[PDB]
Amino acid sequence: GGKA
Amino acid sequence: AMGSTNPPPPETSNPNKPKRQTNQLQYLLRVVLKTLWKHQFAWPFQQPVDAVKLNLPDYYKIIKTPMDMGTIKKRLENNYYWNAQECIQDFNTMFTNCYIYNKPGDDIVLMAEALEKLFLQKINELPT
Repeated sequence: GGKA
Repeated sequence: AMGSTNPPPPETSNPNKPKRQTNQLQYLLRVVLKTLWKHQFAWPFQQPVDAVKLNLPDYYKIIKTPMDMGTIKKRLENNYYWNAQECIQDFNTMFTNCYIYNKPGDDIVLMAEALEKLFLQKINELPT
């Protein structure tokens, strides 16, 4: 996934 | 990220800043922070955002007024505040920063929203  | 650093964190003591211990600040620490701190979704917000570790080199390009509950807790414990509004504003800075940096629906944004819901429930009952 990800926080940018 | 290579020579990447985090800014120094926000101050949690300032000897030349006027301080008070109000009934509302005691409740902010006793009720509102102990409640949010224990929450299942508190963990991203219990310390400053570690942009180095999380590999988020634009974090502190976008967020210029960082705030976290680790900071708020130390401030409440060290009686940093003059009044409850100063403290509530730090909480709102932390939630807004998250909504600014991230995008609706992101896990982090759901965590912040759960915590903010809870925040507000508890702050409704702030004694005058």
